[PDB]
Amino acid sequence: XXXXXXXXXXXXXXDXWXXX
Amino acid sequence: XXXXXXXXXXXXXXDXWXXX
Amino acid sequence: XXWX
Amino acid sequence: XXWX
Amino acid sequence: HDASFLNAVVKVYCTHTAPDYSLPWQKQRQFTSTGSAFMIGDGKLLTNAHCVEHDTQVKVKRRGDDRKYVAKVLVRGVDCDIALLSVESEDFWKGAEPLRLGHLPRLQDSVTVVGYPLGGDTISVTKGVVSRIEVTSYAHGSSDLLGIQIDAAINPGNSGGPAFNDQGECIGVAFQVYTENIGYVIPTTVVSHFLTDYERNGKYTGYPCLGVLLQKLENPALRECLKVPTNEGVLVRRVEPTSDASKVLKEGDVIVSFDDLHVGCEGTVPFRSSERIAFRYLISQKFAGDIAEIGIIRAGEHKKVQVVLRPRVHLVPYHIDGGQPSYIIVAGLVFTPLSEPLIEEECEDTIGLKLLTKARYSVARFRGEQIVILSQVLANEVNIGYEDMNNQQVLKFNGIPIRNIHHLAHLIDMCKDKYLVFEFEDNYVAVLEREASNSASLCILKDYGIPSERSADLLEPYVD
Amino acid sequence: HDASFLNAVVKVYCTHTAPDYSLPWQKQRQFTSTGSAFMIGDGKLLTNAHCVEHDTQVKVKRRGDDRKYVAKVLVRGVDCDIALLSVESEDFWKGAEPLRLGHLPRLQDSVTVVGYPLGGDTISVTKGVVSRIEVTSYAHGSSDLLGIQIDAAINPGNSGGPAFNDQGECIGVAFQVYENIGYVIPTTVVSHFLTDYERNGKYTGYPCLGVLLQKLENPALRECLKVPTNEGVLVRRVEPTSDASKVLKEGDVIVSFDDLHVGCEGTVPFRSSERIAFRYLISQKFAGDIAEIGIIRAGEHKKVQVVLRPRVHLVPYHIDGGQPSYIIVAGLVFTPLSEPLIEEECEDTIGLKLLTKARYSVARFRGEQIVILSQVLANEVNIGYEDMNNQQVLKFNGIPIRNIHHLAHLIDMCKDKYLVFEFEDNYVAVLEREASNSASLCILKDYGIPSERSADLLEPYVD
Amino acid sequence: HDASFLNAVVKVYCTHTAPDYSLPWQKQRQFTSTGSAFMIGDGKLLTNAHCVEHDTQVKVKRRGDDRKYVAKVLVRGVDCDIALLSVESEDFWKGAEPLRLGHLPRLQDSVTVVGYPLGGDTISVTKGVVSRIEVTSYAHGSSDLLGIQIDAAINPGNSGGPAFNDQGECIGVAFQVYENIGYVIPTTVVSHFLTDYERNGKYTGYPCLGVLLQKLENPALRECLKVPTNEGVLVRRVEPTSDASKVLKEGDVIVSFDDLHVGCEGTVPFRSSERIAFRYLISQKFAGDIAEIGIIRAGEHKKVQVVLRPRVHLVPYHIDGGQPSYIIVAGLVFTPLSEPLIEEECEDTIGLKLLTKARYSVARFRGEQIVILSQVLANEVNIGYEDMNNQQVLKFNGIPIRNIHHLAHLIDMCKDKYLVFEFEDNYVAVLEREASNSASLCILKDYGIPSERSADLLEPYVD
Amino acid sequence: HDASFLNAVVKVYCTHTAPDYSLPWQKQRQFTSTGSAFMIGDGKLLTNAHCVEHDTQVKVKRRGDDRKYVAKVLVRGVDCDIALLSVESEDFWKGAEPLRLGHLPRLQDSVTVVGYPLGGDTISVTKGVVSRIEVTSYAHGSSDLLGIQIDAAINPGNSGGPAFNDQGECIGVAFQVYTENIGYVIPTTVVSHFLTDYERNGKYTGYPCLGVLLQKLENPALRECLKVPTNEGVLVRRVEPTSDASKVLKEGDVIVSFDDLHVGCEGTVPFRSSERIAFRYLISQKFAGDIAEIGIIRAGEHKKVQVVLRPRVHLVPYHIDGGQPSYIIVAGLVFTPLSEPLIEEECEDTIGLKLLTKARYSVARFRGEQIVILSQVLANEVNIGYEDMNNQQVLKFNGIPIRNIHHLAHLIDMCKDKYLVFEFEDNYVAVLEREASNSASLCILKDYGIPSERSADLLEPYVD
Repeated sequence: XXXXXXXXXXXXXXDXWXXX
Repeated sequence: XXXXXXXXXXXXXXDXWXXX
Repeated sequence: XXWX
Repeated sequence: XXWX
Repeated sequence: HDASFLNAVVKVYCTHTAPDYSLPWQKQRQFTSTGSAFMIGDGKLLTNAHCVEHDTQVKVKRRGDDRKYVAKVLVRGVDCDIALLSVESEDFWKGAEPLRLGHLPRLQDSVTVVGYPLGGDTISVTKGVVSRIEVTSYAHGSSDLLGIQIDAAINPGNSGGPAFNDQGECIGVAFQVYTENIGYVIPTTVVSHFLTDYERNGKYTGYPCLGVLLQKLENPALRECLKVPTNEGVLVRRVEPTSDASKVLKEGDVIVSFDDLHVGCEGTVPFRSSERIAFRYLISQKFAGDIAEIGIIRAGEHKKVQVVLRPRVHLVPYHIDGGQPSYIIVAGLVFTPLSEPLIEEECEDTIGLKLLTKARYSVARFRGEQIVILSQVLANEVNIGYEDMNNQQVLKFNGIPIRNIHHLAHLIDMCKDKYLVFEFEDNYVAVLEREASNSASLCILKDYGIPSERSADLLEPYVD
Repeated sequence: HDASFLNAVVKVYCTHTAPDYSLPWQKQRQFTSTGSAFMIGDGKLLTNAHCVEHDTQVKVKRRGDDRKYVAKVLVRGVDCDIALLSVESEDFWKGAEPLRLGHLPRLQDSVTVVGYPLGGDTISVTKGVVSRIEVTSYAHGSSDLLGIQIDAAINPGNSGGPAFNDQGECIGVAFQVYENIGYVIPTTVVSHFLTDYERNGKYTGYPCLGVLLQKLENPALRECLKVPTNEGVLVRRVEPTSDASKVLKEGDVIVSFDDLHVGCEGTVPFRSSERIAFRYLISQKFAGDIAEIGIIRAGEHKKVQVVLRPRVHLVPYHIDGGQPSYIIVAGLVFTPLSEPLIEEECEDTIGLKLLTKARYSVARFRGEQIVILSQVLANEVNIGYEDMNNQQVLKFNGIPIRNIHHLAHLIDMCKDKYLVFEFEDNYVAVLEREASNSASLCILKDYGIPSERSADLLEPYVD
Repeated sequence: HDASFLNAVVKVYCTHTAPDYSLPWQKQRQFTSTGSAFMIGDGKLLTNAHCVEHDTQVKVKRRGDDRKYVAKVLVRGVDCDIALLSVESEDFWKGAEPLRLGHLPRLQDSVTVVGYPLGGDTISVTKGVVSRIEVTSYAHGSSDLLGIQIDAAINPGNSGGPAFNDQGECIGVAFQVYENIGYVIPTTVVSHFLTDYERNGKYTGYPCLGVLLQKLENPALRECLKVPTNEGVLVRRVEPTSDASKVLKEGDVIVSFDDLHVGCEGTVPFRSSERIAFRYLISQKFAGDIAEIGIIRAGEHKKVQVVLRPRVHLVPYHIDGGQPSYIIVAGLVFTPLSEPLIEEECEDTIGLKLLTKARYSVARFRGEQIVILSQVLANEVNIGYEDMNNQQVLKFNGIPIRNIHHLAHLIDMCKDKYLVFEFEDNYVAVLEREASNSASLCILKDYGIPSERSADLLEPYVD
Repeated sequence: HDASFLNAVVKVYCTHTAPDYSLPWQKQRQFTSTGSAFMIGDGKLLTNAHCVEHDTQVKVKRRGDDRKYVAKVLVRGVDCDIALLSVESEDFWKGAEPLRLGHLPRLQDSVTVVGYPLGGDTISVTKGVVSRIEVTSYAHGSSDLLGIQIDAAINPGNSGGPAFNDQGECIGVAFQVYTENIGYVIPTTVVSHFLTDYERNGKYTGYPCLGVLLQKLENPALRECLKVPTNEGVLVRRVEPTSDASKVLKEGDVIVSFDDLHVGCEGTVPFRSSERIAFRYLISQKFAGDIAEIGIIRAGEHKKVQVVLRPRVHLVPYHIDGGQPSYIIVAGLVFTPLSEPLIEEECEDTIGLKLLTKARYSVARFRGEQIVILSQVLANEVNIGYEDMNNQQVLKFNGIPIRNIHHLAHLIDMCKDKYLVFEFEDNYVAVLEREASNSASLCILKDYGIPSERSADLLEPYVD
C-alpha cells in the first residue's frame, strides 16, 4: 500500500503500529 | 573618548572616519 | 527522462 | 571581584 | 562465594564475514570482534545475536582459563537480539556452576552488569539501579519489546553478559551496540519467551504483532464522535493486509479491551500492581500463531473478536534472513531485492526520494512480496543507453507485474519472446533483445567480473 | 565613447519583506540588498527579478551621481528571472543613452559584464569569453531556457547588469546569487519576455509541451517501436492539464516538431551546424501557440496539433507576490504547500511523503492544491491535536479537498455537528463545530492574529 | 510502601509561546515540551519555572493514569527557577500522598532523582550521592544560591521532579536543561520561595547587598587598609539603587554581617565546621530585611544598617511574562534591551558596545532602561535610515531618555517640527513630525501591525 | 623585446624574526618567505613592505642568474604596504633596464601582473582587465587609499612585483596577503606619494586623515533641518581630539566643499571626467602637515575654514612602530601597551569585552597616550592573591592617572613610598610593598625566567 509511514521509529506522537 | 567605533572597518553603512 |  |  | 557468579560469565570471540549488498556476489571484509556470554544451564550459553552475527567461527574463553574453546550457534532471535550457543566439550563444562533466571525487577532495584570490556584479559563490573521499565526497540525499526534501563553505562564488549540482582539471579542480558550513562538490558521475560519458543518449535518463531496502526484518543470530540465511553480505547487507522486483522478489524474500530484487560486513551494497560504498560507489551508476550480476544467498538456497538497474531511482515526487510541476498543479472542488468542493509550501504543519495519513501511508508500486500530494484547496469553493447541507471524499481516484465525476484527469475527463464521488456517506476522502459543478451552472458560477467549470473536460491523451482 | 556605455548601468538598492509561509499573517525579517540594472530604452530599466523580489521599496542610483531615486517594478517574469523597472524623475533619465540588444554570441566571443559589486558603490567590469551555450535551469522556478556561460566569475551585486559584445551591444543579463563560471541570460530570452509583456500588458510565461520523455539510444528499443531511423523520443507521461493529454498518448514516439526532426537523443538542429535540446524549440514559442507534432503511434506515422501553455504547477515556486492563503478553523492553520514554504523550515518536519509529492506529483486539474496543516495553535478545543505540524489534509467531512478555497467554502457551508479532517496518514482530527466557532476570537485575540482568513478566501468560490 | 512515594511525581506537558523580541507584536513559533512536577501538599504542584515558561497551556499526568489534566501556573520565581502549579479535578488529587520536604543533606548522602524522561511517558529513577554543596548560578537569571551536585546525570524531562533521601524525604528539585553531574535546587531555596509567596500572595525575590567586592589575600593590601586580622572584603563599587549607597562607601572593608565574620577570602561560617560563600548569608534573608554590617572605614571600626532588596537589573532576563514594550514612530521600532532579546539574534548585529553595556553598566535609578532601535520599517519618511538596526537611543529632541515609557511620553507631547533621535554613535536621525503622523496607518496597515504601541505605553507616565 | 620587461622583475628572499607580544622579552620563530620586487630606476627596488617586514636579512635574485644578492631596506610605508630596497652591487645592476611608472588606468584597460610564485625558480604572468578603481584599506584597520582591482587572481609570492599596461609601463604594485579571482594593485599615484614623501623628508611621513567621523545625508528632513541646499554635504558626527580639526570643526558641521571641490550627499566628489570618488581620496593625496581649505555649513551659514591634516593617531596601534614592544615588570607584575598584534596573538577570549571595546571604540585624547595593560602576573610571595590576573588595564598608580607606559615606568622609579598601589579598570586594586618587591626582582626573573625587568626604551629619561 502507501500513505502510512510503516516503521514506528520514523513515525511519532500518537501514531503507532501495535505489536512486538 | 568612547561611544565611537573608531575603525572604519568595524563600522559600516553611513558612518565613516574620513582620511587616508 | 526529461519533462518538455 | 564578586557582586553580592 | 561471590566470585562463583562471575565464573559463569564467558568471553566471546567471533569472526564476521558479512555479504556486500551493493555487490551481492561478494562478501564484506572479514574481521574479529569480542563480546560476552554466560552459562544459563544445561549445555547452553546465552549471548546477544549481534555478537555471533554472520559467524564464520565462534570461540569462547572461560574466566581464568588460558585456552579458547569453540562454540556453535544453536538458534538466534534477531529482533530480540539473543543467541544460544553450545560448547564442546567436557573440559570447558567441567565444574561449571551456571546462572539461574530471576523475575522482573522493580524500579530502583540494585543491578550489576558483568562482562568483558573491549581489550584486556580481565572481567569488569558496573553497578547502578533499574532506572526504567519501558517498551523499546531491540533492532533498528524491527520490533518493540519490554526492556530494562539501568543507571550505569555499559561497554560494548560487555553485552551479552548477565545483569544481576543483589541476590545473584540474572535479571536479563546486557545490550550495547558499538552521550548516555544509561545501559540497556533485555529482561528475563523476553528471554523466557525466546527459550520456550525454542523448546516448543526447535527454532525461532519470533514475537507477534497485532498488525494495526493506532491513533490515541485524547480529544473529547473524537471520543464523543466515535461513541467511546469514559476514557478508553485507541482508534484503528490502518491494518496490514498480510495480517489476520484486516479480515477482522476495520478503520474506525476502537480497540477497547485485549484479553479482557482494558485499554486507555493512550496505549496503556494494567501491568503490575501500581504500574501501567504500553498495549504493545501484551501483544509481544504471545507466540506466533496465537489468538487474542479483542474488545472493540464498531459503529457505536461493543463487539468481541478473535485475531491471529503473527510476526511483522517487512516488505523491505531489516534482517535478510541471514546468509546471502538474492541477485539475478540479465544483459548486464543487475537485480536485487531492496533491503535496509542495501540502503544503509549505498547511503542516502543514489537511493532517492521515490524509492526511500516506498521503503519507509509501504506495507506488504501479500506474503512473499518484494521490491525488486535494478542497482547497476554493467556496461555492454546490448544495454547501450541503459548504462547510468541506478536503484530503480522494476514493476513489469513483458507486461507482467513482478511479485518478487524469484518470480522475475522464473519469467526470464520461461521467456521465449523477441524482446526482454522491463518497465520501471518512472514509467521508464528498457527493451533488450533475448538472443543477443544470452550471447553476451559469459562475456559480461567475465569482464566485470562475476562468478555467476544468479545467486543459488534462484536456480530453485518457482511456485505460485 | 566607452564611458558612454557604462552610464546606462545603474545600481539597485532594494528592501525585501517576504511572507512568513508558516503563519502567513506575518512577514519575515526585512533585509536590504543591492544589485544591478541598465537602460533598455523607453523609460525602462532592465534587471533581475530576484533583485526586486517581494519589494517594499526599490532605489536606483546612476553612475557618478550621489542621489538615489525611486523605482517602481513594472513587470516581473519569474521563470526567466527578468524584471522591468521605471523611475519618475526627469532627473535620472536626463542625458541618458540606453543600450542596444545584440544577437546571440558564438563560443570564444569576447564578453564584458558591467555592474556594481556589493559595497563601495563604484561600478565594476570583468572580461572573458563565451565558454558555453546550453539549455540550463532558471532560479529553481524551473523552466529550462537557453543560457550563456562565461569564462569570468561575477559578483552577486553585478547581476542584473548587462553583458556586452566588443561592439558594445548587450548580449544578455548577468545572473548571480549568493567557480570562475559566469551565467548570462541571453537577449533572445529577454526578447521573448518583452514581446510577451508588450501584448497582454503583463507576463504570461514560457509554455511547455506537457510531456515526459525517454531518449531512444538503444537499437533494440527502436526496432520494438518500429522507428524508421534513429530519431524520436518516447512519451512516458502526459500532464493532464496540458492540451497534449487530448492528443498525445503514452507510448507515442515524437519525431518532428514544427517540421524539425527530434534526434534519438533529446536533440534538435540549432543554428547552422549546431545542435540544441528539444526544450529549446518549445521555449521559443508563446502561450497559445499551436505546434504541429510528428509521431509514430503503433507502427504508423501521424500528425497532431497541440496548443502550448505555461506549466501548471501543483506546488508553486512563485506564490504570486504578496500574501499567501490561509484558514485557521479552531487553531488549525491551513495553507497551500509551496516551494518557498518548503524552505523556511527547509527539509525536516515536512517528511518524506510530502517532500516527494512536491517533487513528483502533477496537477490533475487547474487550480488543484496540496493543502497542508502547517501548525495547530494550542487551545481547549484542539487539545490532543497540538504538535501535529505540516500534514497534507485530504477530506473534510467525507469530501475530497480540491484546494484551500474549496476548503474555505466547505467550512463556511458546514452547519454539521463535528468538523472532521482526514489527513495523509489516515490520521483523523475531529472538532466540535460550535466550540470552534465560539473559540475563534479567543484564539486569534490571543495568539494573536489580524483575522481568520487571508483576504482572498472571502471571495465566492467557483466550482 | 515505595510505590507510594513515586505516585506524587507527575509528568508535565507544556506549550510555550514566547514573544518575538525584535517586533514584539508577534510571537515566536510555539513548541511543546515535557518536564516533571510533584505534590508538596495543599493543592499544590512543585516544578521548574522553565518547564512552564511563557505557557499557553499546561497539562499534568499522574503515574499509572492515561488522562492528562489542566494545570494553571500559580506563581513563578524566576531567579530560583521554581514554580507552583494547581489543577482543578478532584480526579487527580483523589488518593494523593504528597511529599515531605527534608533537610539539607551532607556529602556522600544517598540520593534518588525521580521524573519522566523525554518520550515513552513512563517514570524513571537515578541514584547517586551528594557530591558537592556550593553556591552556584541560577538560569542565567543570575542570582547566586545554594545548590547541590549529584553523582548522577539527570534527563531533561526529569527536572523539575524531586530528589529524595533514603528516608523518603524530598531534599530538593531536579534542575536540567538541553557530565554525569546532577544539579538539584535544595529544600532551603524551595522553602524561601514558599514563605516569600505565603506573604504578599506573590513572588518578591531574593535580595542582594548591592555591593562589588574584592577579597584581600594579600598581606600588603591588608596592612595598607589597617585590617586587624585577615578577614574582611573590600568594597569596590556600590549599586546606586541599593540602600547600601546611602550607607556604604567605596573603600570600606566589610568584616561582619549580622555578626558573622567575613573571611579575607569571600567566605563565612556555614554550619558546624563548614565554610560557605558570603553570598549565602545575603540570600537567606528576605526583601526588606535589615542587616547589620561591621566595617573598617579609614582605619576605624564602624557599624551600619542596610535594607536589603532584590537586585534592580538594567537589562532584565525576566521580561515579566507576556508582551514586551514597543513604540514605532515612523517605522523606527523601539524596545527595551533585554537578555531574551540578546539571544534571538544572539551575538552579532548587536555589537561590542551594546553587548558590553549589557554585561557591565548598572541602573543609575529605578526604572531606567536601555532603549534601543531594533529595526526600521522602510518607508518614504524614513528613507536613509533603513538598515539601522539594534542601536541604543540616548536623546529625543535634546532630552535624555530614561526608559521607553518616558520616550512614549516625550513623543506624545512633542508638537515640534522635527523628531530628532540621537543614538549611541552620535549618529542622528531626523524625521518630519507631520509626515510621520501621516504615514502611521500606511506603515502598520502595510507591514503590517496590530497597533503603534504595546498596550502599557498608553497609561499615563510617572516622572 | 618583450622579455626585456620581465628582466626588471626580481625575486625576494627574506628571513623574518618577529617579536612575541604575549611575552615581549622574546621573539617569535624565525622563518623564510618569498615575494616579488622590481627595478624602478636609480639604484632602487620596489616591493611590498610585508615582504621585508621584520627583516633579519633580505636577498634578491635576478631572473636567469643563479647567484643571490643581498639587499637593504631603505624605507617602508606600513599602511600603503610599500618598501624600497637598495642593492650591492655593480654586478646585479649590470645591464639592468628598469621600469617606468605609467599613469592611472581606466576600467577595462588590459593589465598583466608579473612575479615569482611560491615554489619553483620560474617567473609567472597573469592577464585580465582593471575591473575596479575604488578606495580600500591596504593594512588591517589602518588607512584607506586608492586601489585598482583586477580581473585576475594573484599568487602570494607574486606581490610585490609590477602590474603592467599593454604599453609596458608599470601601473602599480601587486598586493596579496598569504574564494576570489580578484587581484589587488597599489596604484602608481599611491606609489608616487610614497616616493616624493621619501625624497622630500628622507623618511616615511604617511598619509594624512581629516580626523573626523561623517554621516551621509540622504534623508530629506535631515538636510532640511540642517539647512543644507540641494544635494550636498556630509554631517560631522565626531572629531579626533589629537587632530587640528576639533579646534576647527564641531559636531553638527556639514562639510560642503574641500579645496573647492563639492562634496555630495554620500561621500563622493569629482574625480576624472566621467567619474566620482570617495571624499577620502582627496584627503589621502595630501602630505603630513598640509593644509586643506574646507567649505562648511555651520548653523545655517556658509563658512570657510583651514585644517591641518596629519596621519591618524591610533590609541591601540596596528604597527608597533617596528622593533620590539615595551614592557616593564614590577613585583612579577608584567605590563605592556595594548596593541592589535597582542590582541591577535592572545586571540578572542582572555581579552574580554571591556578591553576589546576600548580597543575598537576609543580615540587618543592626547599624543602619546596608551592603554597600559597587566598581561600576566609571574607568581611569587609578594604578589599572592594577584596571580590569575590577566589583560587588565591599569588606570592609576599611587593616585596618579597613567598616561602611557614610559610614564608608569617613570613613576615606579621616582616612587619612595611604602606601597605600590595599582588601580585597575574594574576598580580592582593591587597593593604591593616597595622594599619586598625589589628584593624579589632578581629571584622572579631568574625563576621564570627573563633577561631584564624592562625593555631598553624605558631606561631612557621621561619628559612631560
